[PDB]
Amino acid sequence: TTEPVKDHRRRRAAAIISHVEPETFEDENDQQLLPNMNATWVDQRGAWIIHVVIIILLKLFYNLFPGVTTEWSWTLTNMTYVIGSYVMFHLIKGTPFDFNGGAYDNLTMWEQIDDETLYTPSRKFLISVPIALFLVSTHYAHYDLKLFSWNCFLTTFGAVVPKLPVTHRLRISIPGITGRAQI
Amino acid sequence: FGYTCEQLFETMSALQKKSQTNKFIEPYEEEEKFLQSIVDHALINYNVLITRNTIVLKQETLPIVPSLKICCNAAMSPEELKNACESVKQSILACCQES
Amino acid sequence: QHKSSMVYIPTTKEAKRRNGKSEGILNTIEEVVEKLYWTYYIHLPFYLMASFDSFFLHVFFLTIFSL
Amino acid sequence: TRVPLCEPEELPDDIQKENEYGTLDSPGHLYQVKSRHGKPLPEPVVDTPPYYISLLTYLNYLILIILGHVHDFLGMTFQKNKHLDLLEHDGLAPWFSNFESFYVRRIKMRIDDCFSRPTTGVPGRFIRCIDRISHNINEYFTYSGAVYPCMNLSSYNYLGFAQSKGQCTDAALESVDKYSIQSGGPRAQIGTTDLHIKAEKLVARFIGKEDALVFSMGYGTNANLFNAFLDKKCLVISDELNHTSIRTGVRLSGAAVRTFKHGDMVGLEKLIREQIVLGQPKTNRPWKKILICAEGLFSMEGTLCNLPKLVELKKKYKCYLFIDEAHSIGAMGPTGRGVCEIFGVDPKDVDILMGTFTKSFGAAGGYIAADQWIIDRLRLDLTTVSYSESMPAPVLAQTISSLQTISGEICPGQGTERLQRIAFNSRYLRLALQRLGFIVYGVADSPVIPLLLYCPSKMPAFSRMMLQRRIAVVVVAYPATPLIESRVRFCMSASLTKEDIDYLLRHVSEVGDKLNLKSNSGKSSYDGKRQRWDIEEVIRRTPEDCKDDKYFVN
Ligand SMILES: C[C@@H]1CC[C@@]2(OC1)O[C@H]1C[C@H]3[C@@H]4CC=C5C[C@@H](OCCC(CO[C@H]6O[C@H](CO)[C@@H](O[C@H]7O[C@H](CO)[C@@H](O)[C@H](O)[C@H]7O)[C@H](O)[C@H]6O)CO[C@H]6O[C@H](CO)[C@@H](O[C@H]7O[C@H](CO)[C@@H](O)[C@H](O)[C@H]7O)[C@H](O)[C@H]6O)CC[C@]5(C)[C@H]4CC[C@]3(C)[C@H]1[C@@H]2C
Ligand SMILES: CCCCCCCCCCCCCCCCCCCCCCCCCC(=O)N[C@@H](CO)[C@H](O)[C@H](O)CCCCCCCCCCCCCC
Repeated sequence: TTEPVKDHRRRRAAAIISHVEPETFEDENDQQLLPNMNATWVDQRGAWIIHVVIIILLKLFYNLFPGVTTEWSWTLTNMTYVIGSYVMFHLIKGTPFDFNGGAYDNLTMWEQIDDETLYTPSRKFLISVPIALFLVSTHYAHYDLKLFSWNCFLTTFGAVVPKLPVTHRLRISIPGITGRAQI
Repeated sequence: FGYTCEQLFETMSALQKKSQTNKFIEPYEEEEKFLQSIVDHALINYNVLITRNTIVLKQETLPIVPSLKICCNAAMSPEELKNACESVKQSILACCQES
Repeated sequence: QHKSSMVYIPTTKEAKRRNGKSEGILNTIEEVVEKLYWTYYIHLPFYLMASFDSFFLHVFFLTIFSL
Repeated sequence: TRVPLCEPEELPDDIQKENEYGTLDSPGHLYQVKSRHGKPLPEPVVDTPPYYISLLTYLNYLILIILGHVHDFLGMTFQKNKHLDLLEHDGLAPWFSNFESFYVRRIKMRIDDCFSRPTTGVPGRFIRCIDRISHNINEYFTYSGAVYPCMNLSSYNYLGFAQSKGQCTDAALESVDKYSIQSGGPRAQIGTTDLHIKAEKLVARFIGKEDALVFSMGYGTNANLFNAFLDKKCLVISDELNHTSIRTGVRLSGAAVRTFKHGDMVGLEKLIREQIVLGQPKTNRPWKKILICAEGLFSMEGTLCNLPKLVELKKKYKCYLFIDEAHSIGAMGPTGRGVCEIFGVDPKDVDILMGTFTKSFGAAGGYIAADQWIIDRLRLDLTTVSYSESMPAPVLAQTISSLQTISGEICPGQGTERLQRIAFNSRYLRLALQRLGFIVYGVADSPVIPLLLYCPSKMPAFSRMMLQRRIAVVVVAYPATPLIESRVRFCMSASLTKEDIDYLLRHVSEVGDKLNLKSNSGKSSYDGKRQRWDIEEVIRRTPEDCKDDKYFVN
């Protein structure tokens, strides 16, 4: 076939388990030219207490309705926080603002945090907060293992599992359940 | 001059890929000097001014060779244009001769 | 000085003091209401929203207070 | 449904002259700046607001982001016929997808009335604006053909050279009469005249270099300058707050890019050392050259760069220096030479100096100055010179007239009065605003005075309320700025007088009291005490005390 002079073609995965290919020289220059704005706001002033305030308000609003049960209210607020965090961090790929070319079209925000540097204080805080919430919820009131097992399973697999370094730069594509991911 | 367009294109592409600071080619310079010689000869003898195509070779990516150009506008008269055409033809014929 | 073609808009205090609108008995309540309304309205997003959503959020806050 | 064409107004000469340029009141309202002689530049200090403001900002942005996606999803899923722009008709993709235009449609659209405003006439100290009415939600406008004057604090005329009656206008008209408005072509075959060389030599002498070049556009100058001498094997070290034109030029050049934090020199030195040691990627061979790009004065912050430290570093580590100064070539300095005059640095230390005429001289274009053996090579290696159109005659005449006026040749004592007036106005406004209780940025002399508004919904209220008072201002926000910090940028000019500033101070004080915009701490006053002065006392005491160079923290 005819070969292009300059080729920038997106390639998709071809296996159940796969990893994203490391970037090139031109892509590295494009990312280094302009600071990223999706990952800068996490380290700024007043960006840590906000999660605590959100948790406090979610507890109060879910407890406000008379018909709710304390175990049910805490499970529902866990639902809200875990789903919101998963949607914001791990679900959406890309940048709302336009960068040069495709740029950060393949990585998520959690991967973009602090220029892919691991073991940063913000990451430690973001991984420690859900754990503290889980232990506080468990110790606060009476519980039965029935919903407890599923709640801890969701806490582990929706908040803890994605944060491990083993899952960094990792993509899973089921042949039919999940669409193919660009590598 | 003993050179062809394809050889010049290959030389320029290789030099650009190799990232050499110094990019100098002799036959291109000789051809440009020759064309400027036609321009000057046409200017000194007769009050007619023409120009050649001014390009930067080290920035181009596609094949291109030096050339010459003549422009015209809507305020001229046919007789002067015909006289200028005859003059430039005579200049080109005189310069290209003596082979 | 020299005159120009500019039309100067008087400030609120000057207009109020030249209008005789200020009345001690029946203006402090109005000023308090104005302050309470503006402080509530400015620091929270109602001003970049749509009418339906703004009304919905007003009803949400009103119900939260009423409960 | 269409912008009407406004008939010019017929007025006597004196009224129009007063509208364009204002006469001085008292000779005590002037200030002459003094050189620094090279004493060190201290690290800047920034004030901060309380926590609850930031918390409210975070909640506001979170709610806006959630609701935007809710509306987008519902509308795209159900009402397809309404949104035909974002769907493929017949095997053709749309011009743009929904995702990249999210910020423009969802949050910016509600504020489109405060961004683009048509005007007419010469922009002086009073600008005439066209009246318009909004329909739907800023989708289209209807115009009634009515005009009204406003005070302008948003136009780039620092020295007030934008006039319709003056020596520069006479020179422009004479040039139009002598030279036609048309040019020949690229400045390598036809299109060069004696005026071009005269402007070349005049600019070269004014700056202090040996030779120069003049171009018709500044953005094109920056976008085409870099590829002439840079290559894939070189390295470019630049700040994080540079202009877009430099970024485009570096992208076209193809070299490697490393960036350092704003105002940090320890990090810069560490980066230079590491980059020298490591070398090229994947081969670890030495770089061919290293270049440092910076800006003379930053418009978004109103702060200066520490030139002596850069010169010392480039001398010690054998590097090259490139300085971009378009906001500081005519408005700053004891005599207006630029950033090289206040610090006392010899002009020969910097390699390449660039600037534009748009901001201060009232004409469009740009230039570049360097040594003779560099300009001789560049006149051949540049692509702007041999491929693009040339600069017209009236613009050259206006630029020459402005430069000869500032230099003190054509008129004896007109430029110095302008410099003193602009300096005094900037100092007075900054000191009065800080004594009121607001938050400002700057270095006590920059013409840019950014006042900070933090809540997302306060900028449109401030803009509309200032418009109702017949004052024109410009407000910027995300992503052009950090998420938390929004601001309004004041551009002070020499044409404004002191009474205009008093009028502005009264109105802004009232509006800030209404909107709760003044929140100051003890880090902004020299005595360490938070200050809330009453307005008349400020007006009485500030203009005398603004001259002493001790009342300013930075
Ligand atoms: C009280 C009640 C409770 C319940 C409730 O209400 C309140 O709670 C409410 C709370 C709601 C959630 C809140 C927040 C979100 C996140 C949002 O996040 C989307 C952001 C993504 C895009 O999504 C938008 O755009 C999509 C475009 O396809 C729309 O999809 C189709 O929409 C229609 C069919 O559905 C049809 O028009 C079409 O079939 C098609 O347009 C979608 O609808 C729309 O949202 C951004 O990511 C992508 O960006 C690119 C897309 O441009 C992808 O392609 C790229 O791929 C390569 C990169 O790899 C590049 O190189 C290629 O160039 C390039 O092609 C890229 O792969 C991928 O990363 C998705 C929705 C969700 C979960 C909401 C759901 C509804 C609720 C549950 C409400 C609920 C009602
Ligand atoms: C019967 C009851 C059953 C209960 C069932 C419970 C269901 C739970 C439903 C959950 C609904 C909420 C899920 C998603 C809502 C939020 C998702 C937003 C993601 C939209 C796209 C994100 C793009 C990021 C780019 C961007 O603009 N970034 C940033 C700027 O550059 C961004 O604009 C700012 O920084 C603001 C974000 C900071 C605010 C703090 C959030 C942290 C805590 C998250 C908890 C969420 C709780 C929701 C109430």
